[PDB]
Amino acid sequence: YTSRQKIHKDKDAEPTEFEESVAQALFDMENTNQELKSELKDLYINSAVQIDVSGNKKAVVIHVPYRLRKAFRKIHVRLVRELEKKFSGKDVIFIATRRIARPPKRGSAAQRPRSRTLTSVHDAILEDVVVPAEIVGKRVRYRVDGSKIMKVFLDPKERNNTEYKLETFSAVYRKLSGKDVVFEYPIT
RNA sequence: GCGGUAAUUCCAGCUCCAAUAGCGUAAUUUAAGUUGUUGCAGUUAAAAAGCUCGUAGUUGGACUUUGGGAU
Ligand SMILES: [K+]
Ligand SMILES: [K+]
Ligand SMILES: [K+]
Ligand SMILES: [Mg+2]
Ligand SMILES: [Mg+2]
Ligand SMILES: [Mg+2]
Ligand SMILES: [Mg+2]
Ligand SMILES: [Mg+2]
Ligand SMILES: [Mg+2]
Ligand SMILES: [Mg+2]
Repeated sequence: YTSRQKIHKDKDAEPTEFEESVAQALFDMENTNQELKSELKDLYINSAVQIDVSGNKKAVVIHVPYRLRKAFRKIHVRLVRELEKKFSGKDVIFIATRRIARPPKRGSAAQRPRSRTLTSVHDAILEDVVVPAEIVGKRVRYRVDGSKIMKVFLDPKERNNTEYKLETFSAVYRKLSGKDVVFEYPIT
């Protein structure tokens, strides 16, 4: 089969050139690499986007089906390290696709699951962005000027894997939810 | 509170004071945060049932869409 099977855009939309490039990269990863050949046969991405994080640096965010989030997680590290070498120093982020439902209008009898609330989806996205790190604390500081800055504490165990991705995580989260977040490692 | 033999307080004279064609005397408001919703009290001044349960009544933790771009 072709690489088009690795990309499934919503409503069968036509992907851009970056989606095609990422799908091709995944296809060659499945084919050439034997260790990941078994895992990647039934894995496809919903969409792929590019976000700039700093001068002369950029990051690529890949959205994957919700039902395959566990499968992607169990192979996250190898896949990210293999894909990074192909984009010339661009970090790769996997975020499961989720739907946000607006609150029911006042007086309506419609009920919305709490998982579909904006806050729950934002928390899930924040949990997914720092993979493989695990969040161990959260602080929100309300500045005098009226701005909010959130501090997220990550487990030091994944320091070697996450330390260099902090700025990319901040930029990606800001783009995805418009929230200012900083990452720090507890001292101990 | 005055008056019991030196009475600014009674009975009078004089003088003086308040209001003034008005003034005195015999339900109700304010003052009253002395009925307190605003806004009172309950150790010793009046005051929390000997103790617990308990239906009416009153009261009841947190959580679900924020932000920027612009205009
Ligand atoms: K006498
Ligand atoms: K006398
Ligand atoms: K008198
Ligand atoms: Mg006399
Ligand atoms: Mg006289
Ligand atoms: Mg009293
Ligand atoms: Mg007594
Ligand atoms: Mg008493
Ligand atoms: Mg008693
Ligand atoms: Mg009784």
